[PDB]
Amino acid sequence: VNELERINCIPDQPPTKATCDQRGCCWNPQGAVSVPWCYYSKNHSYHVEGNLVNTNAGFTARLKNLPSSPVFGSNVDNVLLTAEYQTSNRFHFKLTDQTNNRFEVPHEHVQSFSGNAAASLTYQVEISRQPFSIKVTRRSNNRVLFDSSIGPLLFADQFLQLSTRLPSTNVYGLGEHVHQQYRHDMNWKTWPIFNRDTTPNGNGTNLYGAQTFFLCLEDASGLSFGVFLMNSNAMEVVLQPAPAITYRTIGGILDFYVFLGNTPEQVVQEYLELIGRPALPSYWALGFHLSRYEYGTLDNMREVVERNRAAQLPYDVQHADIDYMDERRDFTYDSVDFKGFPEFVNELHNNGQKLVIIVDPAISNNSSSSKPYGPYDRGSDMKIWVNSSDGVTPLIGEVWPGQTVFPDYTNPNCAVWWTKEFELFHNQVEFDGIWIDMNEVSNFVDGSVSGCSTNNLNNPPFTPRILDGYLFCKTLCMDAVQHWGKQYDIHNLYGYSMAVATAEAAKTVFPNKRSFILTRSTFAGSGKFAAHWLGDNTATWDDLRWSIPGVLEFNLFGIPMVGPDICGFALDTPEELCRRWMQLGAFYPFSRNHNGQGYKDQDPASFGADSLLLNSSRHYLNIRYTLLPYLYTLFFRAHSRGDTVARPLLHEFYEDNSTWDVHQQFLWGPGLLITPVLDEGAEKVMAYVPDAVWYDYETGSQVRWRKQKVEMELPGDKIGLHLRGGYIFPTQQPNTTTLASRKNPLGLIIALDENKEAKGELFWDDGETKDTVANKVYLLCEFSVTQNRLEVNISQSTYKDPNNLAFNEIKILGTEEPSNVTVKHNGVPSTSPTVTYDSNLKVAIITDIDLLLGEAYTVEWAH
Ligand SMILES: C[C@H]1O[C@H](O[C@H]2[C@H](O)[C@@H](O)[C@@H](O[C@H]3[C@H](O)[C@@H](O)[C@@H](O)O[C@@H]3CO)O[C@@H]2CO)[C@H](O)[C@@H](O)[C@@H]1N[C@H]1C=C(CO)[C@@H](O)[C@H](O)[C@H]1O
Ligand SMILES: *[C@@H]1O[C@H](CO)[C@@H](O[C@@H]2O[C@H](CO)[C@@H](O)[C@H](O)[C@H]2NC(C)=O)[C@H](O)[C@H]1NC(C)=O
Ligand SMILES: *[C@@H]1O[C@H](CO)[C@@H](O)[C@H](O)[C@H]1NC(C)=O
Ligand SMILES: *[C@@H]1O[C@H](CO)[C@@H](O)[C@H](O)[C@H]1NC(C)=O
Repeated sequence: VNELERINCIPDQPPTKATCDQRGCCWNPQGAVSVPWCYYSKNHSYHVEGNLVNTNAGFTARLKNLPSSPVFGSNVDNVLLTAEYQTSNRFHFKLTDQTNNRFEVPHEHVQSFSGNAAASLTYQVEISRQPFSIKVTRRSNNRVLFDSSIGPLLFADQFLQLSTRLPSTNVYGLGEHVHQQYRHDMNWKTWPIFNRDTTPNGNGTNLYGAQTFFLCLEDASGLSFGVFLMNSNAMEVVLQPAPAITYRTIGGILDFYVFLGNTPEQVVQEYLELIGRPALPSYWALGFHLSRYEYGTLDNMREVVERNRAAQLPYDVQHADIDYMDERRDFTYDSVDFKGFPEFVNELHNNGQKLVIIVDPAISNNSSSSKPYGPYDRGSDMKIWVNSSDGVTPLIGEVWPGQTVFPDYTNPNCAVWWTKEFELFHNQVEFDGIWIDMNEVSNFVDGSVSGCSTNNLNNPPFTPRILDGYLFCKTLCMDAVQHWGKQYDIHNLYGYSMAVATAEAAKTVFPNKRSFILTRSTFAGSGKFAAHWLGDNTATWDDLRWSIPGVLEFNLFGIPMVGPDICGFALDTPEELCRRWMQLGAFYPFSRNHNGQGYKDQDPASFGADSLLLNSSRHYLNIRYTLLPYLYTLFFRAHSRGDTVARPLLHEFYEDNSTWDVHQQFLWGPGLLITPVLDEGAEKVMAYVPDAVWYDYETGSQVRWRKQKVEMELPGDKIGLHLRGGYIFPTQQPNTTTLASRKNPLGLIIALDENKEAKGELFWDDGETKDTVANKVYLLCEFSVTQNRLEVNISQSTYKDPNNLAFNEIKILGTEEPSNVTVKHNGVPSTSPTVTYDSNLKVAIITDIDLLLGEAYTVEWAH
């Protein structure tokens, strides 16, 4: 074969002819760098035995192992293929052991399919028998999307592999990793996935979460597809320039979904329709969050809070890290250093702010009659810990408080215990949201305080290239035992089960409210429950650059509320870096400045009351808050439809191949282009301006650039923000908290396209009740402008905000002078508004107007 198509037969060691021969593979060392010297032969694997059988849902096939050397042990002789034409755009196939039940992910959202093959498929499936392969092609153009024929199917108990050709190199996704770029390097790269507490740095290791989804943009027409593997065992994904991708996992089953869409966004919508769309956040979670590890005392925390409030920083949320606890134990506070914590909570609340508390899964096991630790006693009484391999002894590890046991969040009763612990603590400290951390789960000892037994779970025949090369490193023994199964199988599901339990707890502690959950470890579908942050980064320019692809990727995974620690967790942050990162950070969907222990303060007001950093931070945060109605509506669409929030340029501009690798800029939704300075010393940025009309956000002037690379001038106080022609942006006068800003006058920004038309929408509900979308208690309105006329149209009208909200300002960009501006209500005029016009900038602002939110209006003008 073409060397780019070789599928490596020796993933586990340096390639030798002797091993190649024993494995029945092909040997050819004469390739280029990273081209496998030993690769699978053309007929190695499985063949279809007999006929495929039609089922109501699709078909099944029996696959029989063609005689083969047992490399990673216990091979599976009879494999069952079950294929289901689940929807017109989603294909599901699974390969199981015909004769034995194997571990399958007990996902909380995904259900087994019952019912019949879908009509009007956008795809076709083709099965080859001798040797087995499966191919999924797009019906419209016969483009081959998934094609396993490039390599073997391998299916041993602890080694399962399938490959697929890909129709392009525009591949985005997989996680959790620092990829450094957004479009994948298809040049022989292997990405291990196994939830792990480690530093998101340049080493390309497995990190906190496990995300097997990827999306492929087929060509400039926008046609795209995506693939998801429902498997929670350690795995790695191998990318090569064929182009092709190989999944290699060490247990469970190969359970694949293939999704087709007409655009990249439609693929994401299809993926999220399957795994679970993201929670609609509390509107307050959209504001700016502040945090650090080790304020040390409530006095220190209060001083930080107070200087940022004194500076009028938009600032909704304060996080309290493990320093609030009594000796780093959950569900206590330090009665000396945090004496008066409940009074401080009241102060936060009186100022319109929210408290988010960190909670760790591990529970101190140090409790006596003399000094009881309630959470451990109650947990032991309920028998809800993760056990050792004997199945009866709670496993002992070590985390922040010292020796600890670990809750088994897969046990339904564990959620009852967890809920009661939060109820009890909420009675003392009235926190508003929960930050779940260390939930990979992270262990300061490897496996347990007594290590791990040598066995096939702790020491498997094949180990993907995870950091440190052992599964149990900085986590639990793989033979530890939980309600859903052994840690070997469910390790990647710990943070997911914990988020599910935590949301369950919120039902009791925050009745009928969304609250906020922020989680470190994630699995596919975690976004239904929680926000995410990109973990323990560093105050470097590299970390700032690497943040954007990480944010875009999590939006693909349906965790749109995601961001890094702005300014950098580890290390003292330089002023210039923190200023640039604050500017960018004002536009991360989850915007939090957080800092590690002992490092110099990096909260915005710490740089000085009159500093450039503070001024610019406040400035761009005030822009974020102004655009919160737009951001919120983008979250409404992510929740209800499955759209991304932070979005790659290529999701909107896929026709333009110059956007396919852009990862130094991004969009909010379709209409706002963010262009940060990402280089030390720079007052410029080399940026791409897509094929659209664009307007400078602050001045409203139309840029001359279109569909081209530019050097954008961005001095130390600026970040690029441009509005897309053809879009209408709802705004609301900002205040330093969202409690307050939500009572303010609204505005519209109408950015006219080349045809002097534009469209937009606004979702509005109470900002905090759970299920307002499912129960249809909300306002959705639509704005459109087509020559001389803005129409405000109400499509859903079941919530009326009691604060008398109205649009009191309309700003029109790219317009000739309007004249004779008329306002009609339900067709009835209806008042002559005030119009200000800038003939140099071609901007009109209409004021002295009061268009009540929830009412239909026409605003008309002449030229
Ligand atoms: C607070 C943090 O502590 C732990 O991580 C720290 C490591 O223990 C240190 O070894 C050091 O890591 C360095 C690596 O060893 C080195 O290989 C290189 O990559 O640089 C690293 C530093 O950049 O520093 C680590 C912290 O930077 C622990 O493993 C980690 O999970 C902890 N972070 C969480 C805990 C808290 C405190 O409640 C929160 O504040 C954080 O946001 C959590 O993410
Ligand atoms: C971990 O071990 C404990 C025992 O230490 C198991 O607790 C059992 O729980 C069931 C259901 O709650 C009770 O009916 C039994 O009486 C408990 N056994 C004992 C010996 O008390 C628990 O099931 C274990 N967890 C897992 C995942 O196996
Ligand atoms: C990679 O990891 C090592 C620890 O093994 C660390 O010291 C180093 O800084 C990392 N390198 C990069 C490029 O991030
Ligand atoms: C902003 O909120 C404060 C409460 O902190 C309130 O006093 C004030 O009236 C609000 N002002 C605005 C922006 O209209």
